[PDB]
Amino acid sequence: KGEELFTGVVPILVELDGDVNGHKFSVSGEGEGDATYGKLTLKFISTTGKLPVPWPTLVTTLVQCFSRYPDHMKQHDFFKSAMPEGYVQERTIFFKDDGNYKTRAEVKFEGDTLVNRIELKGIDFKEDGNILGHKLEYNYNCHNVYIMADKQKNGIKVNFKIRHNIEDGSVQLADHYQQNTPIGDGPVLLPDNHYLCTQSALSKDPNEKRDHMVLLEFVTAAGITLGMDELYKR
Ligand SMILES: [Ca+2]
Repeated sequence: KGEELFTGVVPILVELDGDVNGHKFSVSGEGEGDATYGKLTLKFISTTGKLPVPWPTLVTTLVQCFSRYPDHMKQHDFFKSAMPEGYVQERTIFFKDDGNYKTRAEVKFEGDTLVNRIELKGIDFKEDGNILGHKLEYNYNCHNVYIMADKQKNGIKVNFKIRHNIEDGSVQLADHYQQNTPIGDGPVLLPDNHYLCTQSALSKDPNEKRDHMVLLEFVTAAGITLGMDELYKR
């Protein structure tokens, strides 16, 4: 029944409170999502100062309920099934040869708006590493987000790696260890193993004079085989 909430365009609000090596910051975001296309469009602004980490490192932290699940995979969409009461999404993110983020978020409907509220804490970053040295290019790659059921927690375990392009031509890897658990007592869908295929585009708004990020994302689920009846259907 949660998926019925996503048949059209849904407004989104994102609120992040962060602390990285003691640098405190907050981010606010707004836009909309259209799960029929797996599409998200959002604008984020840094409320206080220049963001103390590079914008691309926050993309994953800043609503996988907007992924497009093809028809034959609808029974494996945990994210929508938990709505409207929502889910808790927690991550540890390990930046290779650098620090880590730990995040806890609640994703739920607040009226007709899908809201992602996050607390982020980062530690052990190197003052002249790629993160605190702001050596990441302002762009974003395509990824595979691997999802498995976690029966003990009535939720999911999610693991993937992000590749951040570095201005010297190298790559900064960020390994993501994620878990999601429903907030409500209602039944959820616990999926077979599968993955999301992602693509994100980062851009800027010349009229926005605050430090900011404009994001366009498309995400489709995959990794569950079509049955022969579906493959050969007329
Ligand atoms: Ca910069």
